[PDB]
Amino acid sequence: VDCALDPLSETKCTLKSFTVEKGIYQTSNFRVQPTESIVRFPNITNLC
Amino acid sequence: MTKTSVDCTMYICGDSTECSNLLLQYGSFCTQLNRALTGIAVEQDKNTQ
Repeated sequence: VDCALDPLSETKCTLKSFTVEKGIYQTSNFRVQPTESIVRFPNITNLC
Repeated sequence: MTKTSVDCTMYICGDSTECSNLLLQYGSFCTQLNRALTGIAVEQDKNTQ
């Protein structure tokens, strides 16, 4: 059984059993990776 | 009591590639904690019921 094939498929991977009984299971924790990086700065930009 | 569910990977490692691999090495420390918290959460409602 592929871990990431399906929402259903993912549940099995966490459970580690091929047949899954009725219920609610938590597979994985989801966050949203940042699209870009931003720098707010003081441009003086002086040489040393 | 308030069902507290806290993900241990996110708390331990905040969006870091370095942190995840090392955490994997300990072996379900994260995983064991969730069951205790999830068990507590169910009980709080189970208690209510």
